[PDB]
Amino acid sequence: VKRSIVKKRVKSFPRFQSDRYKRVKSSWRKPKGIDCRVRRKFKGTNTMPNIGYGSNKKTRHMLPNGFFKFLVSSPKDIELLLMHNTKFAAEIAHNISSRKRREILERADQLNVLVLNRSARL
Amino acid sequence: GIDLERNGRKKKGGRRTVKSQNPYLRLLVKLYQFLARRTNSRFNAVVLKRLMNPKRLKAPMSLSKLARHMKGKEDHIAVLVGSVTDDIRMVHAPKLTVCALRFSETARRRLEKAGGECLTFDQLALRRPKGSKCVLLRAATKSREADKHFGAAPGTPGSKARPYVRSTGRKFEKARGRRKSRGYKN
Amino acid sequence: TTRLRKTRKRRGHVSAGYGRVGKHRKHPGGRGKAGGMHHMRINYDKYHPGYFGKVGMRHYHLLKNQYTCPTVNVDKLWSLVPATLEKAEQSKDKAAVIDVTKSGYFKVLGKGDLPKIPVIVKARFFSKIAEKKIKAAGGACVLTG
Amino acid sequence: VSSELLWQCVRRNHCFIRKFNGITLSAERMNLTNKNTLKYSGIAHKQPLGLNRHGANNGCIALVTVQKCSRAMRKPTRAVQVRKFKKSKKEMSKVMKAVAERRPDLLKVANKKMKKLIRTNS
Amino acid sequence: VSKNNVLPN
Amino acid sequence: NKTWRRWHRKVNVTQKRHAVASAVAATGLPALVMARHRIDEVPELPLVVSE
Amino acid sequence: KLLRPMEGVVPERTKTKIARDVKLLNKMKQAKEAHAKKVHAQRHALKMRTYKYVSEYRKERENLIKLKREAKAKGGFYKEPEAKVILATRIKGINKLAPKPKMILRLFRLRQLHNAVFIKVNKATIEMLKAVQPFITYGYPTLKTIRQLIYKRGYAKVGKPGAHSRIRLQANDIVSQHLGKYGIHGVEDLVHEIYTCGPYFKQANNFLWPFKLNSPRKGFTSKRHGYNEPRKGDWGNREEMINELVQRMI
Amino acid sequence: ATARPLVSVYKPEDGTASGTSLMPSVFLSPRPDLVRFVHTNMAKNRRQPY
RNA sequence: AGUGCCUGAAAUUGCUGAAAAGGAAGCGAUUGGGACCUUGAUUCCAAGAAGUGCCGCCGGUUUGCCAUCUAUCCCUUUGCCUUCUCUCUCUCACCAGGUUUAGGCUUUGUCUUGAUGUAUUUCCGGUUCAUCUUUUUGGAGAGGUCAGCAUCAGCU
RNA sequence: AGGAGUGUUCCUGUUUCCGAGCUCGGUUUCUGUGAUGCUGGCUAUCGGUUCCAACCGACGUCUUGAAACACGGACCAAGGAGUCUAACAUAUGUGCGAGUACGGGUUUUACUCCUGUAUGCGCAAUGAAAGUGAAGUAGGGAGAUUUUGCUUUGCCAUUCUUCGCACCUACGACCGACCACGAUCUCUGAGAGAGGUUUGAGUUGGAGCAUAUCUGUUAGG
RNA sequence: CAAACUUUAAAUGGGUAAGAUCCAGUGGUUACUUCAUUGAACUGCUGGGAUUAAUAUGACUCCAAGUGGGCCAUUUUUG
RNA sequence: AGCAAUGAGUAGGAAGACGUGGGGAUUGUGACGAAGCGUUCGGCGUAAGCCUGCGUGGAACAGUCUCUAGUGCAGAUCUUG
Repeated sequence: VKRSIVKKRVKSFPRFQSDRYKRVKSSWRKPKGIDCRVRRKFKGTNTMPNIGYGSNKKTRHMLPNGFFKFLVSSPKDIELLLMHNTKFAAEIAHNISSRKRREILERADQLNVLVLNRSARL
Repeated sequence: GIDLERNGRKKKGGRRTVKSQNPYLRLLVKLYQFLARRTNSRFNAVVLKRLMNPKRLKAPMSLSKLARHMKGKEDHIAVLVGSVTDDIRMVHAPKLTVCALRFSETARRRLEKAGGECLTFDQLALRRPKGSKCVLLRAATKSREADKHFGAAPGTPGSKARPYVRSTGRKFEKARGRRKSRGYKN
Repeated sequence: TTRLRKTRKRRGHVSAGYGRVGKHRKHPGGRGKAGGMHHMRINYDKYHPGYFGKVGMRHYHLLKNQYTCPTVNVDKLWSLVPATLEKAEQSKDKAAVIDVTKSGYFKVLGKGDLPKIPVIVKARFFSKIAEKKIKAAGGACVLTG
Repeated sequence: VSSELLWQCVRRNHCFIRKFNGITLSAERMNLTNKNTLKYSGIAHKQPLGLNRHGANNGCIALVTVQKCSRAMRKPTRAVQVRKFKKSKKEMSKVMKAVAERRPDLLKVANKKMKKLIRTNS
Repeated sequence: VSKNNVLPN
Repeated sequence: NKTWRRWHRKVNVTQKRHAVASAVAATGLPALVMARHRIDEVPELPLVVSE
Repeated sequence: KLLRPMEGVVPERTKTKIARDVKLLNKMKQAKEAHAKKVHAQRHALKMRTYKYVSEYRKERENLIKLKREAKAKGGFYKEPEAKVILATRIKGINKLAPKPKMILRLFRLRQLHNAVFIKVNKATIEMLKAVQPFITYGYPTLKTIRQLIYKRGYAKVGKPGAHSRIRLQANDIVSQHLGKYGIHGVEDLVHEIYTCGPYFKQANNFLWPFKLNSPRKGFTSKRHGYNEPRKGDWGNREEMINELVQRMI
Repeated sequence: ATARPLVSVYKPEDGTASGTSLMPSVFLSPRPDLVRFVHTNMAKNRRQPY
C-alpha cells in the first residue's frame, strides 16, 4: 500500500484546564458547563473534536511504514498473516517470553512477514 | 448558509431494515429484495415491505375470512404476509391454495385434509416470481384491545374511546361525566 | 440490563435528564391520586370521566356463582362435540345431541349461523334468538336443571 | 446443508475469529485469505478449500479440499482430502487445474497465494 | 398523575 | 441490595422445547460442531454407539 | 462481460451463463450502433437549427433599429417592446427577514446570497417583486449574459419529486431526455427559449438549478440604498445595467 | 437439513459396526436467535440470592 | 525484602542537570531554535556450503473421479399384522372401528452401500533426487525522500 | 496527473483532397478518451517526542443577564448520587394461537425433565337492578387482470372492465338501556309487525395469552 | 376642536372561489315538499373534459421529554 | 461502490462506539518474569480510549461473542486519609 498520508491534526485535543489542575487529567471531556468558553467556541481557546477532523477511509489506522499493525500472541497466529503480509505488519505482544519471541521472530522470517518489535528482548 | 427547511437532509418515517435476528426471515427478505429490485413487478416490492413489518401488522387472518375474500376467485393463490389461524365456527373448511408465513397446526390439518395446498413464501417464488394471478391480503390492523383506547380521549363529546379502567361494572367510572344526574353528560 | 438504560448514556450530563430550570424535586403535585378534585381536575375530565360519585344500589355480601353464567354461541356448538358431524350429515334419522353443560356452558345465544343438520341442544338457558335459529335448522331444544 | 443458513449462525462468533481494531481474520485450514466472509471461509460454505504449506517442517504445499457435491459431509475423516505439491512455478499449472474443478471463482486468489506460498522451511 | 394511564391503586 | 430482587425467569415450555430441538439439530453437521472441538479422527456425526 | 471458460479445465451450470452473454452482447452491439445513428442524425438537425437562431438574433436587432429610425422620420417615437424575462439576484442574506419576504424568495428559488434565477414577467410576478425589492437586484438580461451563465455556471436538476441531484451541463443528452418533449434537444435551444421567452419557458427554466454566482470582482457600492438615489446603491431594479454586474459575478 | 440418512452405529471395541439406524427427524429441525434467548434466561435459574 | 519491613501512585519536600523571568503565570493557532529519538529496497541469473527431504520405486494403509447395479429419505397407496395413543365410534361393563406414534412388511415412480480403480493420505526401511529457503561470491538491475524545469486538465 | 502493457480497430478533435447537393459521405498523416516527460542533491536530510522563544489571539452554578464588588472551590489520593419490588400502559423482539401459561411424579438433588384437576386473562356486551343478550352498502384505495402511449424482448401510463385487501370517510341493520306502540295466542306471560333530534366503553364470520427489554405514570428511604 | 362625536373615508392587513372530490343530459327511489313527476336530496346510465390564472413544490396514528420567572430592538401605543 | 445536496446549538430526545468488576463459551500469555507503577522510545484513533520500547516489580492476567451490575467524578460550606 503506502499511499499518500495526510493528517489534518497532529496535535492532540487536551482537556480544558488540564494544564491548570493536576486532578483534571488530559483525556478529553466535552465541557458541558453553561458558561464555558470552549463549548460556546470563542476564539483563542481549546479546539473541540468534530467528525470534520476524521482521516481518510483509505489510510485509517495506517502506520508511517505503510502497513496496518495486527498484534499477535503465539507462533500459530502469524500464519494468519501470510497472504496479507504486504498489507500487515505484526506487533509481537506485551507479555511474551524471550523464548517464545525467538520462536515467533524466527517463524516470521520463514514467512517473509515483517515484525515491528525487533531486538525485542536480547 | 441556505434558507432551507431543516436543511434536509429529510428522513423517511417507515422502517428501513429487518429488526429480527430470526435467520429464516432474514433470508426470506434477501430473496424478496433480489426479486423486488430485479423483476420490476410491484407485487414483489409490496411483499418486501410487508415482510419487514412488526408483529401487530402481521396479524392473524382466520381460515373463514380467507374463504370470503377468495370466494369468486377460487383458482388464484391466496397470499398473506402474516399468520393463518383455524376458525372453529367454520364447519367445512374450503380447500383454497394459501401461501403465508405461518399456519397454526389446526389450520394446516384442516386445509390439507380438505384437498388444499399449504405453501411457504420461498415455494411461491418458484411458482410465481412476478406474482402473476395472485391475491394479496392482510388482516385488519386496527382491531385490537389496544386500538380501542386510541382517538379523541374518552371524556370528550362524541368519542367512542375506551377509558383505561382497572375493573368493569358500576362503581368504576359510571357517575360524574357519564350521567346527566351526576353533573353532566359528555 | 442496567447496560441498556438511559442513565448510563445520560451519565456525564449534569442535569441527569431532568432539566436545569425545573429540577427533579421530591414530590411536586402531591402524592398518588391526590389533587384530583382541584389541581389535577383537567386530567380527570377526559381520560377518566365518571370517576366521582356513586350510582347504583349496593349489594351486601354479593356472592359470585349465584349469578355466574358462561355462554356459548350457536355459531360454535359443533366445535363442542368431528366424527358425529359425518354421522349426523347422513342417515336422516336420529340426531347428534349436544349437552352444552358437559363442555361447561349454561346459556346458548344465537350470534352465529349453523349448518342445516338436525340436532338437539340441551342447555340451562336459551336466548330468544338462539331458539329461532335452532328450530330453523330442524333442531330441538331441551332444558336441564 | 445450506451455506447461507450456517453463515447466519456463525458469522459473528466462532472459535477462529481473531480481531484487532477494524481487522478480523479466520484461522481455519479450509480458507484462502483467512478473511471472515461467506465465500472464503471453511466452516460455512459448500466445497471449501485451503492452500497451506504442508505440516512436515513446512517443506511442501497441501491443497486441502472436500469431496464434490458434499458427498461424505457427515463423516469428517472421509470428507477432508489432501493433495501434496512441490514448491515451484511449474507445479502452479497442476494446482491451477485442480482448483477450477472444485471452484472456478476462487482461481485468481489461488494464483495470488500459490505465488506467495512458494517463497515460504522449519 | 399525568397522561392517560390507569389511576394507580 | 435486597433479597427480593427477582432472580429467576419463567421461560415458556414450548420455547424451551423448540430450543432443545434446534440444539440437538446442531449436534449433527460438522459445520457447527467444528465452529463452536477437534473432529479430525471422528468417523461420523452424530456419533452413535451400541447398547 | 464474456467469462473465460478455461480450455485447460467443464461445468454444467456455467454453460447457461456463457450462453446468455452471447445474447446480451449481441443485443448491446446493435443497440449501441442503432442508437448512435439516431443521435448522429439528431445533432445534424440541431446544427442547422443553430445557424438560423444566429440569424434571428442579429436580424431582430437590426430590425429593431429600422423601426425606430422609420418612426423617428415621421414625427413620433417608437415605444419599444417591454422585456419579457428578468434576471433576479439576491443581495442580503438569511438572517432577520419578515415572513412574507422569506416566502417570496423561496418561490423564486433564491435561497442564499449571490444566486441568480431567470423569472418571467406577468402582472403577478411584478407585484411579488415589490415586496422583496430591498433584498434583491434584478433587471433585463442580454444574449451575452444568458450564454455566459448557462455555459459557465449551468447546472440542471434531475430526478423524481423528493430528490433531484443537480448535474453539470457537459453534454446535450441530459437536456435531450428531460426536455425532448418540447423541442429543446441541445443546450443552444435553452438559450433561445429563455431569451425569446417561448411557450415552454416554465419547463426550461425549472430544469435549470438556480445559478450560483461568486462575489462581484469590483465590489458593490452600498447594499442599504437603492440603485436609484444619488448615493449609487444596489437594491431595486436596473433596467439593463445588471448585465454589467453579472458579467463580473462570473 | 432436508434428508433422513441411515446412521452407522459403532462398537465400543471397534471403529466400525454393521448395526445401523434411521435418523429420528429431530436433526431436520430448523435457530441461534432463540437458543441464545432461552439459555440466557434459563441460566439465571440456578442463582443463589445475595 | 532490614522489624508500621510485599508492590510503593499523587499532593508535598531537598539536591543535581536543563531552561525562562522589566508590576502574575498558564493557555490557543503558526513557525523556528536547543536537547534527544529514528531510516544497490523489491528482486533476478550463475557457482558453493548449510537446510528440507515431495513425487518416482518397494512393502504395509486409507480414501474412490467416472461408468454401473441398488437401498430409504420422501410421497403413492396398496395387503396387512403388532404395540401404543387420542376419540362423545359402536350393543356398550367388553371387544372392535377411526386418529397419532413406533416397529416388522408392502405395490409403485442434488448427505449410499457392494464390485471397476482417474486419483490420494499416512507409515517405516529406503532408492536418492527434485524443490524452495536462508546465506557468501560475482553478474545484471535502485528504491526512498526533497526539489528544479517542462507539457497539459480545472479554477483564478 | 504516475504498478504494467500493447494502439489507435471504434470514438471526438484538428488535416491531406476526392466526389455528391455553407451541408453530408469516403480516404491519408498527426493528437486526445488510452500524456507523465526529462534531471539533480542526501543515503544524512526529511520527519518525530520534549522544553523554550517570537508575532497575533486569549477575563462550576441559579439567572433576561456572571470575568464579576453574586455563591462553592488551598493541594492530592481513594469513596461518592435515577436503584430494587409491585400495579398498569404504549412500543418492539420470541413462542403458541381461539386459545394461552399452588402441587404431584422423576433427579446426579435449589438446575433439568414430565404431568392430572382447577383457576387467570381472552373468546359478548348491556342495565342501578329484576334481567335480557348481536344485512350489509357506497366513495377513495394496495395488488392482480384485460388493453392504449415510448430506444427494441423494458419503460410509465390511469387507457380499459374485472375483482378491490388493509384503512379512512358517509349511511345502514342487529344486541342491551330509556321512551312510545301491539295483529294474535297455551293471556301473571308470549309475540307477527313497526318505530324514535334519545343512549352503550356494543356488533358486523373472533386476536389474544405467556415471556424479554426500553420508556412513562403511581406507591414505597 | 373631540379616546368614550360623525356625513364621508384610505394604505397595511382578514374571508371565500379559481374543475378528475367537475360540468351537462336522462330514468328511478321517497312517510318529505307541491295544487300537480312540481321540487328536494340521494342514486343508475349516457355523453363532454386530463392538470381549466402566476410562481414554487411530494403530501395521518401512537408514545414521551423539556418548558410554563423571560428580556431587547424598529414602527404602533397606554399610565 | 457511485452521484448530489447538506453540516451552529442550551433544556431535551434518539443512534453508534470507548472503558470498569463478576458469570457462561472459546482462543491464548506467564518465575527465561503476570498484574500494577514510572517514563522526551514511540505509534494508532475525530474522540472516549487502545497498542508498545525501556526501567521497577515478583504471581497471576488477557483477546473474542454473549449474560450481569454496588460500572466511569473537578465541584456537593461533600466523606475519610
